[PDB]
Amino acid sequence: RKLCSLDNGDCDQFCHEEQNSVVCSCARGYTLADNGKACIPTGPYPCGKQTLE
Amino acid sequence: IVGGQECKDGECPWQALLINEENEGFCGGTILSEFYILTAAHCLYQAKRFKVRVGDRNTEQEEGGEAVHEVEVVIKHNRFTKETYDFDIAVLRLKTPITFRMNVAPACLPERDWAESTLMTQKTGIVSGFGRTHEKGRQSTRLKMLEVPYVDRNSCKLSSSFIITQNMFCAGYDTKQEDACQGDSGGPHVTRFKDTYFVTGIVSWGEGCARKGKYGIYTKVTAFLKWIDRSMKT
Ligand SMILES: CN(C)[C@H]1CCN(C(=O)[C@H](CNC(=O)c2ccc(Cl)s2)NS(=O)(=O)c2cccc(N3CCCCC3=O)c2OC(F)F)C1
Ligand SMILES: [Ca+2]
Repeated sequence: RKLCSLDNGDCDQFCHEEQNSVVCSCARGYTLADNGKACIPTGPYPCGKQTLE
Repeated sequence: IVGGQECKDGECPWQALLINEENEGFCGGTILSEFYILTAAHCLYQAKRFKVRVGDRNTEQEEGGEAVHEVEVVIKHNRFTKETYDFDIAVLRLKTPITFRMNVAPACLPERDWAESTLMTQKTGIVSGFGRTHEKGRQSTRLKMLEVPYVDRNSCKLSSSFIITQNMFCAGYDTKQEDACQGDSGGPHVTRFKDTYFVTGIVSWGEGCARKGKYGIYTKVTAFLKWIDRSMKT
C-alpha cells in the first residue's frame, strides 16, 4: 500500500498525506522529533503511556 | 468487567471513578488532561451530586495514587436520549488540575480520520473499570481490564434487539463469557498503537453482560472529537 497505508508512513502517531509526501504529527504532551516522524514527550507522564515508572 | 485481568500498577492510568455522596463508585471515566474527564451522559442522573477519583485500583482500601476532584462544569450532550442511549457522551471540567503520576495519566485523543483508518481497523481494544464481574453480580473491588475485539458493524446490528446508531460501535465476543458490565459504564475503551493508547470509545450499554450472541456497545468517540475539542475551550 501507499504512504500512510504503508506502515503509518513511519510516523509514531498521526499520519496524513500532504503534497504526495507524508506529514506526521503528535498528540498533546508530545512534540515531533527532528526526523519529522518520532513523537517525543515534553515532560513526564505524556498521554497514552502506561505509567510503569 | 466480566472475565479479563486486573489492572497492574501503571497499566490503566487513565481510569477515573465517579463517586456519589455516599462515596460509592457508580460509573467510570477517562482522563483527557489535567482539567477534563470523558464519561457517559447517562451516568449523570444516577446521583444528585458526585466527585471524580483518580489513581484508584482498589475501592475497599486506600492507596498512594488516589486523589479526589470536584466537578466545576458538567457538559452533557444535549441530544442524549435514554430511550436509545444515543449521544451517550459527556465532558467534565474539574475545579483543580490533576497531578499526573504513577496510575494517573491521560489517554490520548486521536485525530478523526486517522482513528477511523488506523485505530478502528486494529483487531482489539482494551476496556477497564470497577463494574460488575457477572451480569447479576456485585461491583468489583479491584480495577479490571479486558481485551475486546472490534466487531463487524453488520454482525453487530443483526445481533441487537435495539438500534445501533452512527454514534455507536460493537466490541467483545460472540459466545466467550467476557464483556464489560453495569458500573464500567462511562469508562475507557482505548486502542493501542506503537506503545501508545488512544481513547476510541465509552462504555455505554449492552443486553445484559457477556451473553451469547451479544456484544458490548460503546459510544464512538471519533464522531465527537470536534465536539470534545470545543468543550475544552470553555
Ligand atoms: C444504569 N444501569 C442500570 C444501566 C445502564 C446501561 N445498562 C445496561 O446496558 C445493562 C448492563 N450492561 C451494561 O451496562 C453493558 C454491557 C456491555 C457494555 Cl459495553 S455496557 N444491560 S440491560 O439489558 O440490563 C439494560 C438496562 C437498562 C437499560 C438498557 N438499555 C440500554 C439503552 C437502550 C435501551 C435499554 O433498555 C439495558 O440494555 C438493554 F439492551 F437491555 C445498565
Ligand atoms: Ca484504592
